[PDB]
Amino acid sequence: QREYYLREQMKAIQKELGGEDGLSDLEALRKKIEEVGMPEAVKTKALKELDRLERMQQGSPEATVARTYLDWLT
Amino acid sequence: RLELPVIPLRNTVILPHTTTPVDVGRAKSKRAVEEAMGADRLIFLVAQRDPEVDDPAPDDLYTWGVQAVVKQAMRLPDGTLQVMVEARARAQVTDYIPGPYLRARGEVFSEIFPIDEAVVRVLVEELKEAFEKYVANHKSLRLDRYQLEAVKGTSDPAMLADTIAYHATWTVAEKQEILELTDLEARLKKVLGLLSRDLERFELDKRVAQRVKEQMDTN
Amino acid sequence: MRLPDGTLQVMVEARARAQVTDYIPGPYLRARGEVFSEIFPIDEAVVRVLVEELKEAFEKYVANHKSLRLDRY
Repeated sequence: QREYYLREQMKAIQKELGGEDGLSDLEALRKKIEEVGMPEAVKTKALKELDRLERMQQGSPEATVARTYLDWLT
Repeated sequence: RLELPVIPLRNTVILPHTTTPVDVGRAKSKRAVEEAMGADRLIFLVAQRDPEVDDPAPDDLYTWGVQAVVKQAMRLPDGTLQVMVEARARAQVTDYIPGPYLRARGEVFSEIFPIDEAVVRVLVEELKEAFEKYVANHKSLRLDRYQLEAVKGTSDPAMLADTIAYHATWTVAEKQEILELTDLEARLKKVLGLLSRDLERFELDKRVAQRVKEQMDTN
Repeated sequence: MRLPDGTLQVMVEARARAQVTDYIPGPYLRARGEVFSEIFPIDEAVVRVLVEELKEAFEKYVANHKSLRLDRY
């Protein structure tokens, strides 16, 4: 009781110093796709590759391939 | 005048109109009490931290002290002697001649004079509502039953400064870093900022209590 | 009240102003004046209204000393 009580207090204390605010690599990558360019067929292909990448857990071998393809596109 | 000794303090300061028995069971401080009784009969108390053994460290001694007078000399063998005290105001031994042992020659009174009563009225209204909102928070009534219709009837600056900070339980470092400044309203703005920190603690822990109970029923 | 150390205890009060029509190379410093000149404007009521406006501005300025701490006297 004291364990999950106190650590749920800790994780609730911890959200009052810095709001996350800054977008994660993915959200930043989506706005990077949207701002510069694009031709719209390449834009929809890039958004489909991004939505394919977002479903994945980090550390996959083909996550490296999708991330490299996207930052070569952007 | 003559040789005025120095008697150290506990973590608990004595202010004007504070009736509290002093615990001098210290083996190098009773001779200082005897020198003080032969030294125009007043106890010199400068702010120290907690009771330690007979070796005065020089950094707990800072620039400000309080005055205590000797009114009841009742020989109690327990080491605690109930002394009614009275400080007219707060001052210290100023100039410091090095020991050993702890004895220094200071001189004449150091104070502030009350100017600008209008800001004193605005400040006393603010601290008025500020203490009566925080008496609704916790258990610290701390007053024996002889004041049941006269708790509202004095509006002097120094006494209210040495009651609102006094009955409030703080960390002691704050409680003795309020002492060293000797201007009118800076001390009272410090009290305002510190209990503003306090009410922010109140809103902070009630807000995270709200969020943790929604976390519990959400989970 | 003259102190023989280099300090003059003096309190002066002005009455009216003049002009400068002559200069003297020091030592010693000495100057010459000229006749008095001033005009008295008519319609003093609106002038007193403007005086009351500036006094109300100064009255709000007295309670607004937040950084130099001037008394309410």
